[PDB]
Amino acid sequence: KTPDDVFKLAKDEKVEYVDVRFCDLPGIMQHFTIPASAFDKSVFDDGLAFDSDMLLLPDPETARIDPFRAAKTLNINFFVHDPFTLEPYSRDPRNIARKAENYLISTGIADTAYFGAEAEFYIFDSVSFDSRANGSFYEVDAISGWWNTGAATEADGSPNRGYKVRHKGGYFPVAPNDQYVDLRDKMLTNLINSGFILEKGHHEVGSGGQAEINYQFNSLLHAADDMQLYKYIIKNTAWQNGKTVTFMPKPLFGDNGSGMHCHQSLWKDGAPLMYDETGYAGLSDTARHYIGGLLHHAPSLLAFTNPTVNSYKRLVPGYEAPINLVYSQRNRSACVRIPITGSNPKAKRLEFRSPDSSGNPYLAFSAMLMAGLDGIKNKIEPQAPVDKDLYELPPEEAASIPQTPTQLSDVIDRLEADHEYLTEGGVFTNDLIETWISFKRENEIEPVNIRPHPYEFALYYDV
Amino acid sequence: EKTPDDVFKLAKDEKVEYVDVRFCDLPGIMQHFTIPASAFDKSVFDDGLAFDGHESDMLLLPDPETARIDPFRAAKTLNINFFVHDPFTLEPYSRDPRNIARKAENYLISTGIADTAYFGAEAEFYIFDSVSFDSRANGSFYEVDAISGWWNTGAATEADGSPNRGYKVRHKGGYFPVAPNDQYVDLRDKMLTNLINSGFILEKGHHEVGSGGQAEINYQFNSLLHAADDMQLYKYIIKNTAWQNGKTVTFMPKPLFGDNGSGMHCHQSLWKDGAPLMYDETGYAGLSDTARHYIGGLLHHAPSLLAFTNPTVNSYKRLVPGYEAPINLVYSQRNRSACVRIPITGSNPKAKRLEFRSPDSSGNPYLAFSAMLMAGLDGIKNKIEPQAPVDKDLYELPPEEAASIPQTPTQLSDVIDRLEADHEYLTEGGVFTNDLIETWISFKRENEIEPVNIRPHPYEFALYYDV
Amino acid sequence: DDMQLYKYIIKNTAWQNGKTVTFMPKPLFGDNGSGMHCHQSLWKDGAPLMYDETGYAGLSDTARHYIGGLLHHAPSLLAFTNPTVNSYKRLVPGYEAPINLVYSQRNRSACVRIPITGSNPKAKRLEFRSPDSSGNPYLAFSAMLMAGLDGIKNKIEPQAPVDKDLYELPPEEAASIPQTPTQLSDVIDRLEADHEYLTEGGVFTNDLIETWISFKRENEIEPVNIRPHPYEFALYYDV
Amino acid sequence: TPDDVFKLAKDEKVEYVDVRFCDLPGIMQHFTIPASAFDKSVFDDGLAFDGESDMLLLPDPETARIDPFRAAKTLNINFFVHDPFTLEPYSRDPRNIARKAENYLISTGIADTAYFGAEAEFYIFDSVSFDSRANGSFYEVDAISGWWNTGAATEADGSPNRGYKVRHKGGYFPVAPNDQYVDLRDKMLTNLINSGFILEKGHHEVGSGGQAEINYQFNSLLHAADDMQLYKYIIKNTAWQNGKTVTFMPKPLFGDNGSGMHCHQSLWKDGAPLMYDETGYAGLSDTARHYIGGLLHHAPSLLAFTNPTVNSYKRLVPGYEAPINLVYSQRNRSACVRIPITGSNPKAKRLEFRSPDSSGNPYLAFSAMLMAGLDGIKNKIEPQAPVDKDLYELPPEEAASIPQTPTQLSDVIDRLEADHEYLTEGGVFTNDLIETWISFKRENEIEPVNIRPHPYEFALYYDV
Ligand SMILES: O=c1nc2c(n3ccnc13)=Cc1c(-c3ccccc3)cccc1-2
Ligand SMILES: O=c1nc2c(n3ccnc13)=Cc1c(-c3ccccc3)cccc1-2
Ligand SMILES: O=c1nc2c(n3ccnc13)=Cc1c(-c3ccccc3)cccc1-2
Ligand SMILES: O=c1nc2c(n3ccnc13)=Cc1c(-c3ccccc3)cccc1-2
Repeated sequence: KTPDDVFKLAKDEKVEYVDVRFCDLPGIMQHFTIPASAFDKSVFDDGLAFDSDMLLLPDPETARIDPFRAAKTLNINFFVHDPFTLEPYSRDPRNIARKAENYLISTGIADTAYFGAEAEFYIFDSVSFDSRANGSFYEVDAISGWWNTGAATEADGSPNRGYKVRHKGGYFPVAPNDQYVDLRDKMLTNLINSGFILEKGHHEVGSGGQAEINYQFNSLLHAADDMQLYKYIIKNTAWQNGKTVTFMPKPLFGDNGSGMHCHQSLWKDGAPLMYDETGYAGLSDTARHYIGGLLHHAPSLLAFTNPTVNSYKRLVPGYEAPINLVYSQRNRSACVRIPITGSNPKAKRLEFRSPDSSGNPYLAFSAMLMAGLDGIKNKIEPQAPVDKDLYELPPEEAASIPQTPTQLSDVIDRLEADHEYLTEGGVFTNDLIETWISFKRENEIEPVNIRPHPYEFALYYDV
Repeated sequence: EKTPDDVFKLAKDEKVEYVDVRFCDLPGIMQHFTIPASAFDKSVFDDGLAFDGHESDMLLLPDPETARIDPFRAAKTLNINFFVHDPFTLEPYSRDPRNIARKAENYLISTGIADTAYFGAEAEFYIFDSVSFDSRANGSFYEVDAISGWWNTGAATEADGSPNRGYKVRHKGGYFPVAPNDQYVDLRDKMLTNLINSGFILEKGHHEVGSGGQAEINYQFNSLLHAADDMQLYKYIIKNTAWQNGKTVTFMPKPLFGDNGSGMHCHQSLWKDGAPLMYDETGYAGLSDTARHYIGGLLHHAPSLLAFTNPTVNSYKRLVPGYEAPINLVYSQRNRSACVRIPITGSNPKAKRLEFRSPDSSGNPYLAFSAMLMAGLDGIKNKIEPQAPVDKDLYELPPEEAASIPQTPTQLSDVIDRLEADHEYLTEGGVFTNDLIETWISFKRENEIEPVNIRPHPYEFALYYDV
Repeated sequence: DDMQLYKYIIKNTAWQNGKTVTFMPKPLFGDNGSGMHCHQSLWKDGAPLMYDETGYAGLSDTARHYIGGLLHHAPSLLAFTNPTVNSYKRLVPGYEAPINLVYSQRNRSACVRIPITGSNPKAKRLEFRSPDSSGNPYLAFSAMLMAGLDGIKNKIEPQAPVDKDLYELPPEEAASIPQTPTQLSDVIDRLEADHEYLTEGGVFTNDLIETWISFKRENEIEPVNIRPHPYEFALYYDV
Repeated sequence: TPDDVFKLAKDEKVEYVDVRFCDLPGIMQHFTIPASAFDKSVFDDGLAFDGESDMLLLPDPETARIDPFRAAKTLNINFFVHDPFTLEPYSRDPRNIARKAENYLISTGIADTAYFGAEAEFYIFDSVSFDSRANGSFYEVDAISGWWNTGAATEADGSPNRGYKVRHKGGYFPVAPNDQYVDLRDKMLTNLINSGFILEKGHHEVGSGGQAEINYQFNSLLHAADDMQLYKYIIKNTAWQNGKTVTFMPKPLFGDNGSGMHCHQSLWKDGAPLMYDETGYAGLSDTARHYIGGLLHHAPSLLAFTNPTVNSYKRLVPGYEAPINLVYSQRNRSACVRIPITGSNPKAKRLEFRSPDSSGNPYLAFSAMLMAGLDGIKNKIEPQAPVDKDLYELPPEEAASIPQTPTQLSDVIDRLEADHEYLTEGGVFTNDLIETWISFKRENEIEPVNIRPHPYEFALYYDV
C-alpha cells in the first residue's frame, strides 16, 4: 500500500521517531528506533542494517502510529533478509507467511487467503512465579477474582466491596460485576484509533477477568500482523492503566481457557470459492477438501497452532474442548465449526477452534493454509459431520471420533514424522522444522518435565 | 413510546461512541456486549445481531423503548435491551424473560379483558461500606459492615482511622430521622439525580426515603413489560451510583439479622380503551367486579406464585411467621401483614390499583410481573371470590376467631413444590411454557436449595458442638 | 448409661490433653459425618428371640415384625433418634447416607442393616444405622424399642429387603422406596401427628412429647431459620 | 509360630495389639484392639472388619513386632484379607498377591524360594508445605543443612547461621559437621536393629547431605515386602519423633539426587542357589539369563508397579543418566539391570534391578518383578547383548540401538494395559485387579496432575 502513503502519514502526524519491528522465531516481536529524518526512500529500496547480521526491508502496509509512546512514533514491520545475498531469511516468520501467500498463488487454486481470529485474554492486577531447588510457586491475582470473596480488605487496604463471585445464569454480567468495563473501552478505542475495523459480527465481550475483542478479517500475512498488533495494544493498554494481561492458554485452574478461533476462506479473481447452495452446510468441494486437509494434518498442525506446554491444559479430555477431529455446525467440542452465515457467499468460511493465542500467528495461519491446500490438492474426504451433541451418544459409536494429541511432546513427535505437506513451495523448510522441534524439546518440553509439580507433593510426600 | 429513528437521534446528539447490547438471563441478571457506534445502523432493528450463549446461537432484536445513555461508563455509551429470537425461524426464545413479558402483555389482549396491565414497584435496598464472606470445609463466615451501623457504637476509630462521631444507633420513635442521623443523604440524592437524568418520572406519591442503611426511591408506573425494564434499570443505577461513591448496595431480602428486610411492593391495575377498570364506589373500598376477581386470583395462586415473586432461599428470612411479614392471604385497607393491600387512592378513578406486599427485589421482574398478571387473570376468568377483607388488627383479635386466616408457605423448597404441583394458570396462552417452569423448578433445587441445605449453619455450632 | 459415660470420658480425655472433641453429626462440610449405629435384640428366659434359619437373613418372625415397626415409625422415631438441626446435614440425599426406609445385609444406604453373624442364634440382632450421638440416648433407645414393639403387637410387615445396589437400580423401579424426612422441622411435625406407639403403657407421656416439640421448635428450629446462612450471601448479595 | 507371638505379647507386658493390612496403592491401614482380646481364636477363626462390605482378617505371625513409638505398649502384626463366607484370599489384598506369587513359583518347579533385598533411599527435611488453588499453586521443602540456605542470616529458630551446608566438589558422603544428621541416622539404625533387622557384611548406614539409606539383610519375597513396609514405618516415625519429617518420594528436590529403591533378586531350590555358573557373563546361568530376559522384556509395563507415580518419572529422565537403559551390565549405573560383583561365591550371586523407587507397593513391585522373571524362564526369552563399555560416551549410532524405558507414567499404564498376560499367569494377578489399578492411577493421579498448571509454565508463557 505504497511507500508514498507512509510518507504522508509521517508528515500529517508530525512523526519524530520510527520504530523498526521484526519477529523472532518463537513469535515475540523485536524492535529498535531510528529518528524520522533517517527514514526515507532509500530505506524502502535498500533496507536497514542491524545485528548474526541482518538487512531489514519494510512492509508499507503495516505502518501504525504508536498510542503509547510519549514521543510521536510510527511503527513499521520489516522482513528479515541476509545482508550478503539480499535474500529473505529462511526463519523469519513474516517471510514464512509471505512464501505461503505466494505458494497459494502458484497452485492456481485461489489467489488470496482470508484469515480472521478471535483472541481471548486474561486481565490480572498482578502475577508472580518462581522455580527453585527446594520449591516452586505461581500466583495470579485480581480484585474481582472469585477467590477473593472473604478478603478482609483489598490489595491497597481499601475495604472489600463484594461483587466478585463468578455466578450462575449467564457469563457476561453488567457492572458492577463487570469490573473492567472502562479498561476494555480504552482498549477498543485504542484499536479503533490504530485502524482496526469493527463492523457487523465484531464486538467487545467481557466475562469478569476474561475478555475478547474481534475485528475484521484480512489477507493471511496482514491478518497475522493485525494479530501481533492486537496483542501489543491489548497488553500495553492494560500496562499503562496499572494492570497485567496474559494470552496464555490456561493461567487459571478450574476456569476457562483462552482460545483463538481462526476463520479462513479462499478467494480468486475477486470471488469466493467456499460457497455452494447444494452441498452440506453450503460448502463447496474445495471447502470440504480443505477441511479434510485440516483434520488429516491436525496431529502435526497443533505444533504451530497450539505450541506451548500450557496449551494442553486447555486442550484436555474434560472441559468439552475443541479436540474432536470432525467438522460440525453445532458442536462446540468439534475442531472445525462452520459459522451460520446464510445464503451470502462472501461470508461463507470455516472456523478452526483448536488454536490458541500462545503461538506465532505467522506460522499458525500458514501451517493451517498449508494443511488445507494439501486437502485440496489431494481431494481428501473428511469423515462425515457430527451435528447432534457428542456427550449424548453410545461409547462405541462415538469411539470412531478420533482425537488431537493431548501433549506438546506428542504433537512435536508427530510433526517430526509427517511434515511433508509443509515443505511444499519452500514455505516451511526441512531445516526450520528441525529447529522448531529442537527448540521446543530443549527449551520447553524437557525443562518443564524435569521439574516436580506442586501437586505431586499433595499426592506423594506421604508415600 | 419512541420509534427507532429517535434512538439514532439520541445516539447522535449525545455523541455516543459505543452501544451496549443488553439481554436478560433466566434468573434475572442483565447480560451485555458492546459494539462501536458506527456498527449500529438501521439493519440492527430489521435483521438483528448475532451472538452465542440445545441453544448455541441466537438472534437479538432491539427494543426502541429501552434506549438510555449510561451515566457511569467513561466512554459515551447508549444501552438498549434486546429480545432473543431463533436465528432460523425469527421465533422468540421461549426462555427469554423479556419475551415472556411480551407474551403476557399480548395474551392479556387476546382475552379482551383489558388492553394494558400497569405496574409500579417500590423496591427497597441496603447501603454498606463493605461485604466479605466465604465457604470452606472447616468453616464459614459472612460480614457486612457500614459506618452508620448500630453494632459500631463502641468503635474507637472508624475504618479510615478517623474518630467515631456517634449518631449511629437505631432509636425508638420513628424510622426516618434527619441528619446527622441520616448519614446517607448526599448519596441518596445522587441516586435520585441519576434516576431523574436517566429518565424516571417523579411526581405525586413519589419519594426518596432513607431509613438508616435502608433506602428506597419510588418512580412512575409503566406497562407490565416496560415496568420490569424500569425495574432492572433502577437496580443498575442504584448499584452503580453506590459503587462510584465507594459504597456497595444489595437488594437481597435480608442482609441483616434482627433488622428490616428489603422488599418490593407491586401495584397492579388494568385498563381498556383508555379507561380504568378497577374503580366503582358502589362496591367495597372502590373495587370493581374484575378488581375483586383479580385479587381472588392472586390469593388462590400465592403458594406457587411466590416461586417467581419470592425466589431465593434468602426470601424466607423476611417472610417469617411472626415479623408481621405479609404472609396472610387476605386483602385489606390497613394491614401491613396482608398480601394484597388497596392503597388510599382517595376515590379518583385512575389511581385505583392494588399493591401486592409479599415479593422481594431478589427476583426476575419480568417473570414476577408476568406470573403476577397471569394469576390475576385466571382469577378474573373463573370469577374467583376472595375471602372477606380484614380492616381490624391482626396482631390483636381472638386467637381462635382468626385461626382460619391462611398462611403462605414459608420455605423455598416448599413454594417450588406448589409450583411443581400446579402451574396451569401460567401456561395459559403459552405465556409460560411447561419446559421453562420445569427448568426453573430444577434451578433452584440444584443451585440454591441443595447447596445451602448441605452446608452447616454457623449457629448450629452455638447449639450443638457441646452435645 | 454407658453411652453418656463414653461421651463424657471421650470429651474429657481430649480436654485434659489440650484438645476438643465433638459428637455433633456434621462438623466438617464436604467430609464425613459422625453417626451412631444402634444394635438391638430381644431376649427371653436367658435365650435369644431373633434367630430362625428358614426365614430371611436368619431372622425370626419377631425380628421381622420388629423391623416393620422401626420403618413405619421412622418419620417420627427420628425426632429422638436424630433430634438436632445439624443431624439433617448428615441425613441428606447425596452421600448415600442411611435414609432409605428398607432393610438389607449389603447396603450402607439403608436404615436397618442386619449384621452378618451366620449360624449363631445369640449374635443375631438388627443394626439401626440412622441415629447420631447428638440426641438423648435414654429417650432414643426407648423410642426405638417402643416402635419395635408396636411392630410386634400389630404384626407390621415391612416391604421386601433389598440386597441389590441402591446407587444403581433403574430410575423408576427404585422410585418405589420411601425416604426419611430431610429436615428437623419435618420429623417434629410428624411426631405431633402420630405418637401412639410411644404412649402405650404410659412410657412416654403426651405431655413430655408436647414439651419436646416446643423445645425443638422454639429453641432450635426457629432460631436457625431466622438467621441468614453465609452461603446465602454467596448466592444473593449480587441480585 | 503363633505361640512365639503370645509369649512376645506376654514378656513385653503388651497392652494393645495393632491389626495391620495393606491398602491398594501401598499405605498400611490399621485398627487397635486390646491385648486381652488377642488369643488362640485370632489365628484360627480370624477378625472381622470392612472396607464390598465385610472382610475377614488373618494374621501372619512372622510380621509381629513391638511398636517402638507408641507410649502404650503395642504389638503390630500384618494380616491377610479373606472372604468371610468362602474363606478365599481376597483378590485385591497386596499381601495375598505376594503370597500367591510365592506359591506359583513353587507350582512351576523352577525354584522354591525367591530372595529379595532392597536398598531404598530417603530424604530428611525440617518442614514441608504446599497447596493447589485456582489462582495459585506451590510447594516448598526446607532443611537447615540445605545448600540453598548458605546466605540465611539466622536459622528457623533464630540461632545464628553456622555454615557447612553446600553440596561440595569431590565427595558425596562427608564427615561431620558437614554430615548434619549423624545422630538422627544412628537412632534410625538402632531402631531397626531393635526391631529385628539383620545387618552383616555388605550392610551399612550411608548419609549423603539430607538423603540417606540403610540396607538390611535379604528375605523371601513376601517377607522382604513386609520388611520394606516396616523399614519405611520406622524411618518415617524415627524422624517424626525427633521433630523432622521424611519422604520416600522419588524426586523431592529439583536439581539434586532422586531417591531410588534398588531391588536385588535371586532364586533357590532345595537350598541350592540357581543363579551361579562359572562359565560367564558375570557368572550367570541360563536361568539367571532368561530371568533378566523377562525383566527387560516386560520393563515397559513392569514400571507401572515398580515406578508407579507421576513423580517417579522426574527421577527416570534422559538426563543424569538415570537407570532407563534396557540392558544389563556390570559397570554402568545407567543400566536397568546390573550384576553385583560377587566373584566365585555361588550364594551371593544375584541381579540388581535399579529402576524401582520406594513410592511403590512392594508386594506388587516384588510380585510383578518375579512374574516377569519367570515368564523369562518359561519362554527362554533371550536378553540383548550385555553392555560393558560406557553408555554416556560411545558411538551415537551404536548407542541408538539401545532401547529406553518409557518416560511417563501415562505411557507405562498404557503399556501395562496392552500386554499383561505374564502377570495373570496362575491367577497371581487377576485382570480385575490390573484394571482397577489402571483406572486408579489414571483418574486419581495421571488426570489430576495434568489439568493443573505448572509454575514453570508461567515462566515460559505469561509473556506470550
Ligand atoms: O465483501 C467481502 N465480505 C467478506 C469477505 N471478503 C473478503 C473479500 N471481500 C469480502 C470475507 C468475509 C468474512 C470472512 C471470511 C474469512 C475469514 C473471516 C471473515 C466474513 C463475512 C464477510 C466477508
Ligand atoms: O392518568 C393516569 N394516571 C394514572 C395511571 N394511568 C395509566 C394511564 N393513564 C394514567 C396509572 C396510575 C396509577 C397506578 C396504576 C397501577 C399501578 C401503579 C400505579 C396510580 C396513580 C395514577 C395513575
Ligand atoms: O452370649 C451372649 N452373646 C451376645 C448377647 N448376649 C446377651 C446375653 N448373652 C449374650 C448379645 C449379643 C449381641 C448383641 C445383641 C443385640 C444388640 C447388641 C449386641 C451381639 C453379639 C453377641 C451377643
Ligand atoms: O547362605 C546364604 N547366603 C546368601 C543368601 N541366602 C539365601 C539363603 N541362604 C543364603 C542370599 C544372599 C544374597 C542375596 C540374594 C538376593 C538378594 C539379596 C541378597 C547375597 C549374599 C549372600 C546370600
